[PDB]
Amino acid sequence: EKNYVMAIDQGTTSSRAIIFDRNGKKIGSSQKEFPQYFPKSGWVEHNANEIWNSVQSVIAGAFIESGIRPEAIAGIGITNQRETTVVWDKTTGQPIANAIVWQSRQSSPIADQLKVDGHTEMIHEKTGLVIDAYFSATKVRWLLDNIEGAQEKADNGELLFGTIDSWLVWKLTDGQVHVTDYSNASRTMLYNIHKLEWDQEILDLLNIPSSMLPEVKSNSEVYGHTRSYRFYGSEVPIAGMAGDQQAALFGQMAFEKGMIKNTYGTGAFIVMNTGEEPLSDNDLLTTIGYGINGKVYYALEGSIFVAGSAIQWLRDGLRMIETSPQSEELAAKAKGDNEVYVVPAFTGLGAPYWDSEARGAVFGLTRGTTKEDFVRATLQAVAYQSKDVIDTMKKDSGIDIPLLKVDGGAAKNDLLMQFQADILDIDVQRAANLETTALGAAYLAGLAVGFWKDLDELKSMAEEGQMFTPEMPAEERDNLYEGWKQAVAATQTFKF
Amino acid sequence: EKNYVMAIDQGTTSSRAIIFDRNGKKIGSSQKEFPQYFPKSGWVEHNANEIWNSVQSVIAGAFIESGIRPEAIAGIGITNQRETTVVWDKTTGQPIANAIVWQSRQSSPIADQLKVDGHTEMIHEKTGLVIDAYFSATKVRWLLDNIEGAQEKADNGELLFGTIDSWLVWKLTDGQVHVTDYSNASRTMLYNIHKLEWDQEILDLLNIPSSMLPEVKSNSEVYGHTRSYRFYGSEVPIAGMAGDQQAALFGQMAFEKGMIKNTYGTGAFIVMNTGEEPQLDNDLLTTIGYGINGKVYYALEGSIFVAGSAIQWLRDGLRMIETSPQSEELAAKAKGDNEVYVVPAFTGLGAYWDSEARGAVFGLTRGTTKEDFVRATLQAVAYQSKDVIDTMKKDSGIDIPLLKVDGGAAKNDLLMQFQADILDIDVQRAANLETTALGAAYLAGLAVGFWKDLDELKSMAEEGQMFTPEMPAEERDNLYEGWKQAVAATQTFKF
Repeated sequence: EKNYVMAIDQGTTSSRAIIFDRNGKKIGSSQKEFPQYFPKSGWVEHNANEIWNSVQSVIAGAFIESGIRPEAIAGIGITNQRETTVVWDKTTGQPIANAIVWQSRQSSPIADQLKVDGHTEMIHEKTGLVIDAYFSATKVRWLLDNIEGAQEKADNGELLFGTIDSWLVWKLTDGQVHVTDYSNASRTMLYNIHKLEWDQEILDLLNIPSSMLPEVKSNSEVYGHTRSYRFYGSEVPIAGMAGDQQAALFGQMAFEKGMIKNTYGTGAFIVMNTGEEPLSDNDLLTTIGYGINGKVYYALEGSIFVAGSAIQWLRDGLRMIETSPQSEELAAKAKGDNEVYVVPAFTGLGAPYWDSEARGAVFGLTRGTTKEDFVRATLQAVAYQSKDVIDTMKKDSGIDIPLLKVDGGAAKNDLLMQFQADILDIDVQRAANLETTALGAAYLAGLAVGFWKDLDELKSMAEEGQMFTPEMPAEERDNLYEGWKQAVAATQTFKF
Repeated sequence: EKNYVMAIDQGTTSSRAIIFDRNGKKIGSSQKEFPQYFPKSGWVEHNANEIWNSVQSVIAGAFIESGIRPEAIAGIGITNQRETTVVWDKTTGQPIANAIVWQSRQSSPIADQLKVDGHTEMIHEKTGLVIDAYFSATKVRWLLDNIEGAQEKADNGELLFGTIDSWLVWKLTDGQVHVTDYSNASRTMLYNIHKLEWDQEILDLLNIPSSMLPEVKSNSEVYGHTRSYRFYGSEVPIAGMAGDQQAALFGQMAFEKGMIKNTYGTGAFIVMNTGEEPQLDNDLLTTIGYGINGKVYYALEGSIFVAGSAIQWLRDGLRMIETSPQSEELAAKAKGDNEVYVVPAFTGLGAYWDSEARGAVFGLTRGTTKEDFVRATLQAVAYQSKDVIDTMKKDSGIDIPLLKVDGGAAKNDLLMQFQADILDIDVQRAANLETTALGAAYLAGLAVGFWKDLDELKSMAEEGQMFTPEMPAEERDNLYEGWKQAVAATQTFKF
């Protein structure tokens, strides 16, 4: 019986596969990390074949734990780290080089040039984005510039481009399907989010042949079926696709204008559904939330590049914590006056600053500052910048933001979420299942294959977790935020 | 199309799946540990479902890593930790409780009673075994005694018994096939190794319903085929099966009477092929090596319960070592007089057959270091192996000038050298330590015709490092006399 759906969440540092039952309950899950490469400072790459390997692994892992047959999977939902770029040769099936991660700044020179040539307005008008190496466009250009013979192959139609979602579907169908959904495509800076198609003007500006591009479809429909061997003897429908942050938005039931969520992970991303209309997106990003039921819902996004990866830095860089989970224990033991500020903008400041020159900085240190204080400050950075983002959204959209739905692994930290609610002075509702990104992808796929009937049925399945209500006084929260603003301003001041 | 054979080695500590080509070359593999449970002193249990999942994980891992697909597998060879007992509901397929591992002493009181009721001789004559909690028999009894309502369900034909090989074939065929090979069955202490039939007397003595038993087959024949959904999309023949120790014997090409090997793993097992007519009774085990070509080949075995698992204990129990391999480093650095002895009888003593004994340490002084402690722990397997070899020579009268070895723990050159030194005989390491899986693969390959006959297997034989004695006689004797005294002192502490 086809009573289950599988969601594959291809993350920045690990891949996950989760099998849900018709009640939206996790029956089985698997997670597997894959290699991270940093050839040069500011550069971040993944081997797309290794990513695929980690996905094969978690798919098997999920099946094993769940105990259900592959034939019982009604559909597959695919969600992934966005922007990350893979360019592969369709005559060999092999990537022409490592994929370039959304975190990478290796293509910044190309982005800078685009700005110098005055294309900022053009890009925004068409893509809703700011020119930055964060998006796919310049990563594709970088690959075509630096991989010998690649431009010629691209010009002759032998090369294909794909964000991770497209790469996975390509692998699952052995190239018989080269597709991407509106949400993932909108993150490429090559897609016109208004006319809903790859933007030829942008393509020509970056000399990117349209033959490299996948078809762009909605976020909920049968894109194709897996090759039998790819899914253990079953040709399962691949029916849901969405960028991870948009998947989380969907999973949070943020279906109406104003509904907003934040996912705390490697990075943190605040996304608000703005309805079928893209008004003001100053200092933020206008992007596509998802397309379903013949309609397209836009969103406003504030991107915080370094959040959880700041903890990885404490573990691998400073070797201050041994294990990432420890940060939770350490931060909770902090006795300092919470006057230490860490602005872990290792790769530049994200929204609403979008200052690519800023680097990581720390402030308020004293002889009495402990490891616990330091760890706490590092963890709180995401909470502060999230406020920067949310306040910017209030100003841009004019709509009040009384409630913030949150998810993501780092949202497990009660101390952090309470702090988030305290400084924002608004309610912070945590999802019962932190892997809401996967849930959203599952919902998308389920909807497409008739596993679930409509959005309303998804709402009925809604299961909320702990609600965090403001507990901090205005004087205190304001003083705390004032210090953060001072720290960020000082960070931007240092431009050596 | 079918140019590969896969061997699944469901061990005591981890599961492994290896894919071999026609030249017996390893093309893909995967290993996965699974939870070990020690509820009480001497008790050792596994969750049969967790074992199954670990097997599925390694099967997938081997395919994912090698890129080879299920449809290319000509046959599957199954090998496993022996004696370990699973009892499950034939309808739900759910175990009635945790599987009882071979090491477990939880059914010792039951074994003791059998000996009290004077059944030792009969058991030796029919099964070739000594009455001990080591074997499946008392574990099934323990389960039917302690699991509420189990006996009634068994009597009603609703429960099935199976050693791990049987459990895995059951899962792989989704309940269509309930079978076991001669070697695994011989380890249950419920099987007559001479008449080649379940022994009704022993069954009735332990009130075990015959309806629980799998049918017994040779070690090389198609037992059935995997269900597509149980083998990642393909129906593949399950055609090779043997207890892990017998598979290793087979993998070592130890097909002739006298050929002997020792596999160093969670435990250590010295197995000597004794041919078709060796009834031998003695305190060593008379067991079935393997049945093939219409013939049954027997073996003589000395079983050491704790070998590698003693190192595992240093890592997980005392947290004295970071990693298992780190044991060779520390041991090599020991400076003590080597007068410290560790008798790893954590689950009683094997071939002694003393289930009252527990782990002990002797010769400790203020200067005893971690290094000394680790060295003593490692040497224990070498010493216990000598206890067994000596017993075999004295009981069989056969000469043992060469001991073939395999198993993960055999990779330690210093340990193997010590082994050869203490025994004062040559120790030949297999080219591939996972000779157990190779043996299972060979049996499966022979069954389906992947390989035409036993002699073709020999053409793939590849030996590893040969270790020759170097240690004097005075040193060897002194070291060993100390061990014998340590074991004797250990046996005076009765749990």
